[PDB]
Amino acid sequence: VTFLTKNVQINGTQFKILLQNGQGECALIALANVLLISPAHARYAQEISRLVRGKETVTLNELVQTLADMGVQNPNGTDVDKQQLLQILPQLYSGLNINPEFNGSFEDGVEMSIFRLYNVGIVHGWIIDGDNDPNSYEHVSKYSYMGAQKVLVQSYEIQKNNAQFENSEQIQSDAPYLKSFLARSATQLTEYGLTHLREILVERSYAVLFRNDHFCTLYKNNGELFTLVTDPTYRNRKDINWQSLKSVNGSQDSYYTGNFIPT
Amino acid sequence: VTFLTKNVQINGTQFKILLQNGQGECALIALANVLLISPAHARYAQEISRLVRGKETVTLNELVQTLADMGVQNPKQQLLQILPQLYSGLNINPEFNGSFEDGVEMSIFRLYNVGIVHGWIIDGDNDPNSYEHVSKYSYMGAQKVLVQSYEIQKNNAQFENSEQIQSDAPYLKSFLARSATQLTEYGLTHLREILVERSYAVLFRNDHFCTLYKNNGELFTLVTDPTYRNRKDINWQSLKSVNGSQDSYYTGNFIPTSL
Repeated sequence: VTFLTKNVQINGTQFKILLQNGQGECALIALANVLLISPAHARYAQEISRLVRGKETVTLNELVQTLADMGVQNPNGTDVDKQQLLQILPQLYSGLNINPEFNGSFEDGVEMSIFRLYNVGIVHGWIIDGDNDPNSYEHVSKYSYMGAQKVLVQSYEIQKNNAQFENSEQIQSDAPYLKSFLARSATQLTEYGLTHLREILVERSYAVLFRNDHFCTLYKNNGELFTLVTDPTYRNRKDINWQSLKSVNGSQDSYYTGNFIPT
Repeated sequence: VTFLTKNVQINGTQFKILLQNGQGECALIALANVLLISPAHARYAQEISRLVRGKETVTLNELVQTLADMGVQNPKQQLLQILPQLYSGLNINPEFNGSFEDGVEMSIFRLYNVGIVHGWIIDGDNDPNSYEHVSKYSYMGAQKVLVQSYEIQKNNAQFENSEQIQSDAPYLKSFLARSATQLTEYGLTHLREILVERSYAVLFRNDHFCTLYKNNGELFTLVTDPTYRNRKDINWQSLKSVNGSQDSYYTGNFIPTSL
């Protein structure tokens, strides 16, 4: 229930974006913000633009969903989907189904299809590099985040409470490599993954990024990555619009204005 | 499985410690290093010191285990079966109130009289609603709930705790998103308040372990990265900031390396 808007300026142009409340940005908000700000989507996003225009903050989840649902019935990929989006779109606020694979894809799921419906890219950099330990790579690259968490809980249960698991050999084989990978990828972005994001995002294009159990709007400017600042802490700071994404550990990074000048 | 050793100097005393290999620091290495360097343990630590003394790197997991097992017969050779569980740390389960769930691995810590701590702690006065949902969970219990929530959404699955699962999950997700590096502002304060001056403990953070020490009221972690094997002047990293932006390396007698 309920999102503040924020007046922002990006490369000269005025916009209103949606802010997350305190608990972490959802995929639904990141998708909405891409649609709100991405020039390539301007035509398709008239209704969501108008929704937020009249609203010195405050748009509700239900309004945002009705809106997006209307938009999606008119998608232009010619998907025959009825207003059935009303059942689905709320799941993007939750995000609990959205499941990154350690090879850089996401598990195919309804949310991925929603991102396709709106022609909004969705990416992540939580990716094991096969040029590091190849023994790790073979064990881990085939897993998703949920798949991994499942194995790890299972492994703990085997020890703690005993196994009733059919694939216990596989659980016990893979759990150590999964645990080690988690330990080397604490912020759910690897060096290799960062170089992947930088490659795969086209110049002057927007996508939704999964990182740290939440989402954000990512943008590539002059070959450098930036994430949109949706933290309501900065609602009154128009000059705080972007955070650069130049390093995994954030040591080379800082806030930037709408025109990609350091704040 | 080949842990390198490193010659270090802590507060003027020479030691050899064990370094990480390709795979993040395990609780077994962190435990071993407390046994190697901590004055309180030095009478108990003869066999482990002896093991590492002339090995210029290459201490294997099996020799370390065998040794620790010999040591543990001292304030039962099921230790051999259990100690290797410390290498991957799969059953070491921090609770979001700062404890760990009790279990065989925690009993190993008590056997060796080595403290184990973490700072992945939710601050109840900051957010009482969230606290009421999250504080009661362990990491593994949270992972279970999140995996259950996924299966509820993807597969319309049925669980016994469903109202509870679905009630707590969004708070657990939120907490995880706001504590990316498994240390909170409040937990950092907690570590600093609880660790006694000149005491060592093993710290859980980011699915791995390290040796934590307190010098003059300030926290430091032992640098076990093999990239700094040839750097006797890089021994400790300060732990003053959750995001690391205030931290730096220190010599073994707590002088900034940069200086």
